[PDB]
Amino acid sequence: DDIYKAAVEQLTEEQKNEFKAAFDIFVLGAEDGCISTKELGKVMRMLGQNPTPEELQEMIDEVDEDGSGTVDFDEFLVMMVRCMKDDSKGKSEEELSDLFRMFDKNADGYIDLDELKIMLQATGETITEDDIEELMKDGDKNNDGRIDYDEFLEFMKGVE
Amino acid sequence: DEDETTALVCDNGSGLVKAGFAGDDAPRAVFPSIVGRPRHQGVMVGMGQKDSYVGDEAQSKRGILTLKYPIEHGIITNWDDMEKIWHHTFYNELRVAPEEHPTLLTEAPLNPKANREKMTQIMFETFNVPAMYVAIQAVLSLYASGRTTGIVLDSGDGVTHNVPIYEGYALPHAIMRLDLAGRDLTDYLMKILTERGYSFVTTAEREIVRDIKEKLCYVALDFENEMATAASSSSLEKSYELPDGQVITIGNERFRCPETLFQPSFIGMESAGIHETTYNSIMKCDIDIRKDLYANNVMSGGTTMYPGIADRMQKEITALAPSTMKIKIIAPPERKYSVWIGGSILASLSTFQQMWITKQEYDEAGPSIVHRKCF
Amino acid sequence: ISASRKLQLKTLLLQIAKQELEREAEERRGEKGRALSTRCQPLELAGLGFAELQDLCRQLHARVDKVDEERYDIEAKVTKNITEIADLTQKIFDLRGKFKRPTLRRVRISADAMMQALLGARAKES
Amino acid sequence: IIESDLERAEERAELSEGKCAELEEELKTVTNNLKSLEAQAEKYSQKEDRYEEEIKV
Amino acid sequence: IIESDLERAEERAELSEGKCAELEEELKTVTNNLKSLEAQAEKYSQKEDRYEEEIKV
Amino acid sequence: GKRQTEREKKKKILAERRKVLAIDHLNEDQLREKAKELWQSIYNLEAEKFDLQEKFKQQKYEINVLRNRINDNQ
Ligand SMILES: Nc1ncnc2c1ncn2[C@@H]1O[C@H](COP(=O)(O)OP(=O)(O)O)[C@@H](O)[C@H]1O
Ligand SMILES: [Ca+2]
Ligand SMILES: [Ca+2]
Ligand SMILES: [Ca+2]
Ligand SMILES: [Mg+2]
Repeated sequence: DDIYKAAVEQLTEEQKNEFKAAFDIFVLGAEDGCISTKELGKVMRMLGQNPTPEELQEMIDEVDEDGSGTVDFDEFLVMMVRCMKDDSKGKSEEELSDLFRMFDKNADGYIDLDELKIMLQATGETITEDDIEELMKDGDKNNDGRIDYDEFLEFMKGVE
Repeated sequence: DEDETTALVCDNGSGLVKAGFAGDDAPRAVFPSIVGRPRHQGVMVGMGQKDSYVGDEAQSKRGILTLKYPIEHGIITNWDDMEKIWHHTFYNELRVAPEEHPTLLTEAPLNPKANREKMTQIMFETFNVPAMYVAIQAVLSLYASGRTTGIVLDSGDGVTHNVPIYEGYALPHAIMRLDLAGRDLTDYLMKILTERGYSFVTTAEREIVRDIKEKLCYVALDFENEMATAASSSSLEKSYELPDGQVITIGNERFRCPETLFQPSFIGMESAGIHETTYNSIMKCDIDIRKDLYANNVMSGGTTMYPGIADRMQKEITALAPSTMKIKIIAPPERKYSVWIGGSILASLSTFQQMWITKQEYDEAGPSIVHRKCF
Repeated sequence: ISASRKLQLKTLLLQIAKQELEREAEERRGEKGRALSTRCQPLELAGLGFAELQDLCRQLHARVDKVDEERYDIEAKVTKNITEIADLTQKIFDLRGKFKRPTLRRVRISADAMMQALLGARAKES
Repeated sequence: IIESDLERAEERAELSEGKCAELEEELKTVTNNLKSLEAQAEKYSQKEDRYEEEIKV
Repeated sequence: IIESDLERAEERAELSEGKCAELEEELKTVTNNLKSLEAQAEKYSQKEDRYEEEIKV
Repeated sequence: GKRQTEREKKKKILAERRKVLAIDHLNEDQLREKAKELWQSIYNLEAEKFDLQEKFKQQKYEINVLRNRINDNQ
């Protein structure tokens, strides 16, 4: 969703207008005003490829932000921009160890919230408290107050 | 993890290695003495390239790894397994280096000189250890027993040692070792179970039946009478449930397995049973102290965890010796770890801290001179 | 907040991470230079005689052997450490595997071909 | 949802069965030890009675 | 089918829990009797040793 | 017995790098430049050693890190 929404916001206005037009084309005559498994499969047939039902479910689950089981415009942009794989080309294991070490400056084996916050402060961008909390949750899985190396590895999916 | 500069007590007993820091009452790292070796060659990618498993890592996988015993009858067969088990105990469980604290090892009585020189050399040259010391198991067991008189019977896995100590006096001339123990009992149970009908010829099953013996097998109070009453079995035969699920049914064989100790003729050896050998050892001692040896006999070794050994010993000794005196046999609780426990209480004395052997004197003297210094 | 902001923060983290790594590399180079200057000091050949140069060369050879001995000990330590690191890393991989095998969905059809096939001539910016 | 519930119930049953087997092995060992102690105590009792009689004699 | 499997797993878990609890009560009872018998045997052995000392004297 | 030979090989590996030096066929001036090449060898050696040291430190952190992982997924 991270790279997806980033690419979405990177779209231009004319592109988003074409996306809205294509959405109206896909939901043309629909009954829920959104693209569900039925409408997505209909579009896939209209194209040529055939999609597995479980695959259609898993895809709609990888684009929704609401919880409707259907694809709306806000999710149409994600479903129409996810093509480029932004989170590919994972950094080398040595580079990952370097990342963990420099995030664990005091040499302890854990990236406490203080290190993450000072890092966000150092980056220079205006860090919002909500951003801090969301990143802290994304890293620290068990919510013990620190990001270990396994939780840090988990922090690298959707990141590049 | 450790804030006290004290020797690491590592009892490398045959069948079970028991390692722990001095001052503790029980070993923390207890694992069998086995080395599992990758049998086949895999084209798979990603698995550990480690070419030598050890301890619980080998116990968890006994179907793929061919199992080799690092000790046989007492004589060390392979030294690579020795280096493996110490390096593992040092850098996988204890999480401490030997370069910061001494190490009080325990060796079996009447062992080869090559074994002692080899272990000492691996502990001085290869590993940087400030000081080493070899100790006999019987003395430490008598320490843990809390006495100074008696004959210690240490039955390990492949060797059995009878060591008489009266009024705190070792008798190096009377110590007689006999290679009858848990492995020959496992072999006897295996061949008699093959006679029963369930035939196996692999080591993993051998370890499984060894565990089954440790759990169920006991000593009989009257062999022939139990044979007669078990001919028509009812409660005498038990149905055990294998950890895999196969329903095994074992009857009299249990209390006939350790009986091989009392009748070595079953394995076609002219050696005498453990009780008769101990009795002969008592005659080899002087008469004056024989009564005290009768009244203070102590037992050691994991093999003594079977129920019914004390009573069998009492009846056999009473049948062999006169029945006029008093012959009480004492077995301290948790005798198996007692040896190790002794090590702990032996490493806390300052005098013992003065009886260690540092690197420099050993290097100039050489290993053989070190053998003379100890004894 | 949005997810794009989090991605921007993460990429900024990565670049500030790389700059930090470069700074640490430069500091390590400087520390190596200083340690070299402290340990191995230059020679003083001005005023040495024939036999004196011979004795100096013998002493330099002895120092050569002493340093190689130290380096060999440190290299044996480094090899033991490499072995231990490999063992521990593989054990951790075996532990953490379980059910965490990922993939990038293949039904995500490339936008360029999809955009052409849906629009025709209208697709110019995408 | 039902598969998660099944997995949790299965793990619970496995843990319970393991603990139960450990308790059973302990029970057998303790029962054999108690039987041995009762037999030996009876022998000591009869022996002490015999020795009291011998003291009187 | 998975619901049937969940029901079976729950039944087995209940059975194992009940058996483990019964075994825990039995273990407590047997340990109580065990320590009582150990005390009795120690007393018997002490009295026998006293009688032996008297016999020798 | 092979382990004793292993320790002997450790000393033998230190022994192999050292070779006999000849100061009889050299003159006054050449010896000086030759002393300098010995000196550079020294320099070189310590450098690699230093590297190892730094790597050792790094490697130790790795170990620590690794330990934490087994203490978080057990
Ligand atoms: N809990 C146990 N119950 C029965 N037998 C055991 C037990 N533990 C070990 N043994 C037996 O003891 C032998 C190993 O004894 P060992 O560990 O050498 O004793 P020690 O450490 O006192 O020298 C093996 O043959 C094994 O079958
Ligand atoms: Ca939706
Ligand atoms: Ca930290
Ligand atoms: Ca955490
Ligand atoms: Mg023993």
